[PDB]
Amino acid sequence: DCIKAVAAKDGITVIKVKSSNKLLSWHFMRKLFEIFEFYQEPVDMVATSEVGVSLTIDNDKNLPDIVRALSDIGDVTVDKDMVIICIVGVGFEARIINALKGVPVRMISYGGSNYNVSVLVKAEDKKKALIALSNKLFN
Amino acid sequence: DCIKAVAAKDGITVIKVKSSNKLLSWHFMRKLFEIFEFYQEPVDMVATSEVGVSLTIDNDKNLPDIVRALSDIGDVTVDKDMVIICIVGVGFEARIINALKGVPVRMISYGGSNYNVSVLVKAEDKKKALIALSNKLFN
Repeated sequence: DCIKAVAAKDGITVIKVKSSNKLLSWHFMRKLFEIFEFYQEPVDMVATSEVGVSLTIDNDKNLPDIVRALSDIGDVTVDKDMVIICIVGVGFEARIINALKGVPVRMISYGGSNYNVSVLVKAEDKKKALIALSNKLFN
Repeated sequence: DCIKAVAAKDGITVIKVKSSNKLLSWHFMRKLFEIFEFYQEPVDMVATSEVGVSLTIDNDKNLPDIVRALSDIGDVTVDKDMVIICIVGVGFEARIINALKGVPVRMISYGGSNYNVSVLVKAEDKKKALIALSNKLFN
């Protein structure tokens, strides 16, 4: 398809869980996603590390019960009022990310099933980020 | 800590699973990680999308049984002989990613628990990618 697009999704919460040292990563990741399953929460973005993982939820109705449950498998921190921006396009993804050079970015994900690049920013940086991505994607 | 580092991990396999339309994402993600738990496989990088997810394993001993099991919850494709590169450092991550402008990249992940940027490339592009990242990170 011959499509270029920029999309923003507001009202996002990011959750960071640093796994307990006691837990083997493969058990930790299953337990983690099982907690999100229980509360029927879709996750738009995920990024793992050696230490732990950050992921998003699109509503906070169940947030306290989710943090409570997660606090059993790791140390949990939360940042509210975030925004997911999705950019739909030979290094393309590098050029797009490079347009965000001047804006703080909390997460980046590329390689799921598409050529879409996903980025998470604070609400206060949404406009700056969208303007830079629109100018680059559509020039 | 006042540390800059570049690290490469060889012998990686990437698995792409496009979820069955029948399945709600939150159930799909738990089932998925539960299959990796059964086979005790750690996952260094993950990237989700609307359609489905891509993830890595560091050995292929259990690969056929994993694809077999996953084929029940989605359409599965696999690419072997990959390499994970980790770069440890106000837009820093954008500048680092921008050094890969000329190299094909299969995945990018940033935001797990660190300021580390993770990238997945084919074995044939390891040297080019490492040279570009070392020059940028260490100049």
